[PDB]
Amino acid sequence: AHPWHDLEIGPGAPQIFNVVVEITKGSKVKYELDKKTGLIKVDRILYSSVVYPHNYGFVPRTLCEDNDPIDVLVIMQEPVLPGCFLRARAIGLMPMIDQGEKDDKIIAVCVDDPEYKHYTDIKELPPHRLSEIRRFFEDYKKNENKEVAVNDFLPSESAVEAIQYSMDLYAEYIL
Amino acid sequence: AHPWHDLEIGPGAPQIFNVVVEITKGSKVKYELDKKTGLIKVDRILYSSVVYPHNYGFVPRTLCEDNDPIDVLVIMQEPVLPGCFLRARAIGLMPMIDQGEKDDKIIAVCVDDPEYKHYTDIKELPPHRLSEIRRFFEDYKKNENKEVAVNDFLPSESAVEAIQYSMDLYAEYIL
Amino acid sequence: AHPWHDLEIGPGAPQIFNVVVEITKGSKVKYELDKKTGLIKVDRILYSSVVYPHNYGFVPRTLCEDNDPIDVLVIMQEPVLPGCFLRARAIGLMPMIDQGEKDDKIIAVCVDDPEYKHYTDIKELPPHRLSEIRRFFEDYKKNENKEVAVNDFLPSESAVEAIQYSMDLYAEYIL
Ligand code: NA
Ligand code: NA
Ligand code: NA
Repeated sequence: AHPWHDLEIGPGAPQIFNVVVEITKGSKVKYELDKKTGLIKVDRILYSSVVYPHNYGFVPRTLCEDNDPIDVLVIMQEPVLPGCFLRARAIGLMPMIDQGEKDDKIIAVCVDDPEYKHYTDIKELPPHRLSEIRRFFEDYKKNENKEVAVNDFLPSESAVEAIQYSMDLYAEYIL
Repeated sequence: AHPWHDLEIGPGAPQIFNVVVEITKGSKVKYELDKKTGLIKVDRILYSSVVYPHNYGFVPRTLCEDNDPIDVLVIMQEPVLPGCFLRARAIGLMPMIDQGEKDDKIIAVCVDDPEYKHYTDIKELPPHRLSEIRRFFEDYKKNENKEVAVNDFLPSESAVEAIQYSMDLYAEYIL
Repeated sequence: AHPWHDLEIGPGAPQIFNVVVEITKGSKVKYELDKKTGLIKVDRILYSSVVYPHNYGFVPRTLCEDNDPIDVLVIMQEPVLPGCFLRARAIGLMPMIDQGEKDDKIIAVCVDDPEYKHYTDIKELPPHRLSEIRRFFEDYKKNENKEVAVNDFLPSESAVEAIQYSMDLYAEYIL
């Protein structure tokens, strides 16, 4: 199965959904889904001594402006390997601009992680969590001479709305 | 190739067989094969501070009561990544009951691991190995309020018999 | 997609090419591509207390004497997981004989690794790098009672030529 096209989004979508992990928490390797083959590829090694603050990936059968599936940061107890998928719930939305282009990130938790599965909204997290996440996106491409503007975090409902828009766009795209 | 259906069991089956690893030795992540897609998914993060004592997975083209392929714990020098497969020999059988349902585990070694490949039966292992394995299955779901009864370990021939029954059942299932 | 047949070699071939990683830097597990299924398998655990000095893999849609795709060692800042691919440039060739049979290795860098991407030829590397690599291949099968002769390293152009010969051979093979 191709992890973008062939993996279902999950019965609970847009609220609860499968996430295919591309990058493990703690990684300095920016892996990404290769859209054509469905394999995981090295996009680059990060240009700064920074690491992903959480497991990171995309939602199957979704589609955004940048012509990729929608991006998700998944907060949980443990690192998850690239190419594996998990079930997550959206708890917040982080709007950002990358080189003048819209690139929002979904903040999620894994609903099968007994520590984090009860979380419904980013306001419940230690405020520091959010601070670190924001800083990561402001920093991670700085040494590439690329500009990344991150805006104020938004509530779980803003993220569910984004996930829905992305499901609709994928559906129109499939022909 | 789908790792359950498309990977051969191996010429030496039931004695020697391919094992597709789902969980790496030392992991607190309970990954499993997603039957529909053939991808590896996060079933859950374990509810206790316990880790898998050995690499863990399933045998291709086999089928048991729980409608999964037969489970295998593979004892060897090194951790093996989820989604990769290896060649193993069955050396013992661990019968257990999980929530009133039969769920036996095969104890195996990797025949391509120069340290362990000579082993033919679990009686050769340090007795502690077996003690730890048993305890792991008695403990690992305890914090989920689920009951796991493990019985006395059985010899290599009992495991080969189980593997055979599971090959037969898979064959009847494929239609 | 099957990582040998279905992944493109890359527009820049023979100079720049996709590499599918089989073994991570630091590993004592000799994983290899299973040609039939496209899955990653444990060929063996190394018989010595040695580890791969760099990420290691093969080039898609190529073919050599041993009927495998051409082998590549990729020098970079970070470990890369088996089954993922990256873009590399060939910077040198290491000729060797394994049990009386030709088995040359390509020395490459990852062109998406900001530290190493500028390298064009092995003469630029610390001489020790090359010394360690050579020794690894002379040592890694010694405890299997197998003989491995490694010869003097050769320049980037010798490696590009090898990659080209291997692309031609693959093309003739596909029927
Ligand atoms: Na994106
Ligand atoms: Na089972
Ligand atoms: Na080779």
